[PDB]
Amino acid sequence: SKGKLGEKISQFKIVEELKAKGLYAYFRPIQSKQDTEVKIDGRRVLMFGSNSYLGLTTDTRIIKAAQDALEKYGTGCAGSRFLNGTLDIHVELEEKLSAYVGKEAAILFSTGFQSNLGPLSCLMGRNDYILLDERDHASIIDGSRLSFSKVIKYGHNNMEDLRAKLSRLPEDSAKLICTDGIFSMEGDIVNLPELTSIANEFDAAVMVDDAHSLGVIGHKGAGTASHFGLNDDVDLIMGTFSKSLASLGGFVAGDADVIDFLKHNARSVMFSASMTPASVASTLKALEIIQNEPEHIEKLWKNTDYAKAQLLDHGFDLGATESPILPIFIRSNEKTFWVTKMLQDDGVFVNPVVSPAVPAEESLIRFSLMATHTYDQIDEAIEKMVKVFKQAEV
Amino acid sequence: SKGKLGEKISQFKIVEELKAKGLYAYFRPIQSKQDTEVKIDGRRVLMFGSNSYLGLTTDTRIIKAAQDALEKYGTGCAGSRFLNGTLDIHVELEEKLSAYVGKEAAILFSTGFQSNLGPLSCLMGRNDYILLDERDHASIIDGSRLSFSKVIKYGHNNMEDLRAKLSRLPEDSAKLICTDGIFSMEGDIVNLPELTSIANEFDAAVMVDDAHSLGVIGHKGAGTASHFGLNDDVDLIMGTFSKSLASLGGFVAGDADVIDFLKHNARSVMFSASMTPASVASTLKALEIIQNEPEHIEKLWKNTDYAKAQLLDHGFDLGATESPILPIFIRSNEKTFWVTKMLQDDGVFVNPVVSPAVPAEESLIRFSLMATHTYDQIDEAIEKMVKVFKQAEV
Ligand SMILES: Cc1ncc(COP(=O)(O)O)c(CN[C@](C)(CO)C(=O)O)c1O
Ligand SMILES: Cc1ncc(COP(=O)(O)O)c(CN[C@](C)(CO)C(=O)O)c1O
Repeated sequence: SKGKLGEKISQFKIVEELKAKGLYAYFRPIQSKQDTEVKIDGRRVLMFGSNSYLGLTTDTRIIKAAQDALEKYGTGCAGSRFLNGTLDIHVELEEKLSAYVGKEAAILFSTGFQSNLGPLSCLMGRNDYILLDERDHASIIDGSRLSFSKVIKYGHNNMEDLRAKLSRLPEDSAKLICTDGIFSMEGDIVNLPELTSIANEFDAAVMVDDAHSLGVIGHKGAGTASHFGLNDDVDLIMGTFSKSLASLGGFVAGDADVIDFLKHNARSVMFSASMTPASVASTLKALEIIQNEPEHIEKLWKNTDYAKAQLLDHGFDLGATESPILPIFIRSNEKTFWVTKMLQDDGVFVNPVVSPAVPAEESLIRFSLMATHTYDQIDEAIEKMVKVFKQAEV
Repeated sequence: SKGKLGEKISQFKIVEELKAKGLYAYFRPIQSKQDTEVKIDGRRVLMFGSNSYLGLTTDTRIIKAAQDALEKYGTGCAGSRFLNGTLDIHVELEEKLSAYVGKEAAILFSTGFQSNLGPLSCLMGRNDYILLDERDHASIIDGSRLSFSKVIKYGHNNMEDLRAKLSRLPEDSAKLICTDGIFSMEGDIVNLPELTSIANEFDAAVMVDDAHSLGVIGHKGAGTASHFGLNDDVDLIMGTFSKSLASLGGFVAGDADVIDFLKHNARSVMFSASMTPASVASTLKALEIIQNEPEHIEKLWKNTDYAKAQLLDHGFDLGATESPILPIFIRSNEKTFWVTKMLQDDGVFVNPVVSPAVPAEESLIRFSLMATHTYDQIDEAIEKMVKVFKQAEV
């Protein structure tokens, strides 16, 4: 029955208003492979809104690995890893990821989102505490909500606030600090040295979500702990397969005893179907390529350095990025929507960040680099971004 | 840091004890396609522990559709549907599913698990109520936890308890009842006529999770509402792609205004990468086959009726199944583990159900049928199940 339900959703008018004004640019239907140029409405559009940082979703070798796994293993495992859904290739990928991030063991999940829900839901219990950076990914907030522990947020990369909040807690409780490694909105990196120093002083567990770090920072792309040399001081490395690794799924890597506990207690692995064979094989081959062909991470960083320098030359106001995410401040929700749609209609795809996710005065567009971008594509996008910011009067 | 973390997991000894006794049968590593016979350790094993009810993960046409989508679209969309992750084929699948279950609109999720988290997390808020059957899937419990509403459980298929609990609630609040359609443990069907009668009397929203119903009950497999003719009285039909539909992902289907609210407010669709092209195409082709080739649902039911009658003839104690899930009571955790591993070593895969998921006296094995099973395979499994129950003394 719909009376009260109709009421609950009656106040949500922003999509109706964006569509009526001709500004709506969510769920844009792409007709081609994810690539530096995509087809939308039969038109070619430059993609600067992706998370495919190394451009590997189009690699013929990765496509072939996925097609070969469909031929051997079929379209799906039809159950949880716990029961009838484990393949020899799931276990191969866990071993390969464990070796990559320098940990004893790993457990896969069918999504990155589910990879955060697992450990955050089941390690800390009644009378325990989870400490979250206030800018942590939604999956981390939600995982922590699913725990039976007390969740405390600390100020973004604020080590005094983290120290103070931990200082207030009973000695006779378990603590877990969970942080993004690279934070996707502004593209900044966690202060892992000071966070891990604090963790060690309070005997708190440390988990890092490397969604945006894998294939980007660290030796051969191995992530945020690898970037700082702090493998030893991080208990759990979480990552996802949907960004650099060009696939779908995620993992948590850690000590064999912790991972064994997780794989038998995390509801998001016990009660959800396992990764498709095609996604296991695509992740396996992508991981091989990232490690063996250093040119991908190199070209991503050459594109990042070039685009950041060109943006600052043209006088764009950038956020404090340390990554291939270039946040360009606009500071008006209305202008952010207008700029996004005008760039779309001029053949440039960027991602808006608006209220209520951020204050209006901190609204921005995110311009993300891939290794496969050319300096010419970057120049064409920045040209068009100069023209639209002028027409919009920023 | 690991001190307190080491303590939190120190008491979890059941896996260490199962492995040491040679009884462990979780995460069994399959070396072949999910099929009526699988390869484990180079040995052939009969699969009666699957959710591939129509046996479609091996259909050459579905494999080919998935391989063709990899060729055209690559290995992954590399972002949320909300931003850069929507393909023309996502929208095609939403339209096809909406038509199938007789609803205005649908939104996909990258997992079934995530398809429950979306609506349950974001429709009911502060001062609202979610009513859950006590045997609801873990994904439904967790989705409801992620809401800011008051979650109330009612006795399993207990319509007096549901009526009473709803009667106690303020008139001036929104209510949502969420139920499995087929409940996977005992294989029983929700009393949808009485639940929807109660919902209509209290103006409560109704959501049904058709994970185990799609491709099983309803006209051409269209699910639990279709089974009862109650399309009109169910607000939201949720399903998954990982069972009959031989893939990975899920959906929620409903009125256009509700679905539009969900696709812009559900954290599990806004903040998680979209389904792989290979999984969209495999789901599309599987859905076409289920509707066009009625023989699959027919043979599933012929196998279900044959196996249930053979089991009852041999005097097995079955649960109150109305589905291709045949729950066989053992009523001892120790005997349940022993029976499961002895059947595994004799070439028969079944799924155990033990404490703490159920009371020891209600421990059982689940024996699940696929359309592709033969009467000879069924006879061989039941033969072996007679022998092992004898050796175990049940
Ligand atoms: C009733 C319902 N609802 C939702 C889901 C989640 O779907 P997903 O697996 O993510 O595609 C399951 C998964 N059920 C499985 C995986 C098999 O029954 C389990 O072991 O619990 C389920 O049984
Ligand atoms: C930091 C972190 N952690 C976990 C995830 C979940 O991974 P999954 O997408 O399920 O593979 C995301 C997804 N992030 C995306 C999808 C792209 O940034 C987003 O729009 O929020 C993420 O940014």
